[PDB]
Amino acid sequence: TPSALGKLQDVVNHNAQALNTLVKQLSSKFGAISSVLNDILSRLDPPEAE
Amino acid sequence: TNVYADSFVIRGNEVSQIAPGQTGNIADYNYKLPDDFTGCVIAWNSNKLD
Repeated sequence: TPSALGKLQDVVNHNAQALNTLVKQLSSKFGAISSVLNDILSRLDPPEAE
Repeated sequence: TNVYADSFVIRGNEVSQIAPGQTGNIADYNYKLPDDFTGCVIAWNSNKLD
């Protein structure tokens, strides 16, 4: 039965999932025009890019 | 504390270059404003004088 160690398996799974969902937050556009900082600096002026 | 007044005359359409973070012939070669500029810009038409 491989489901005997589900308690220990869920520990490493929750930590791996928490790290994976944290990386995907970088692709989010929190009200900005893009998710890449290099694109915002190249497209808009420093007064507007801030 | 220390207030300084600068005076210069441009061809009119280049007023957009006198601003923090701008580029151009006037901004990059003649008069550049820092990104942390704290002051006021005053520009008016002088076709009758100059």
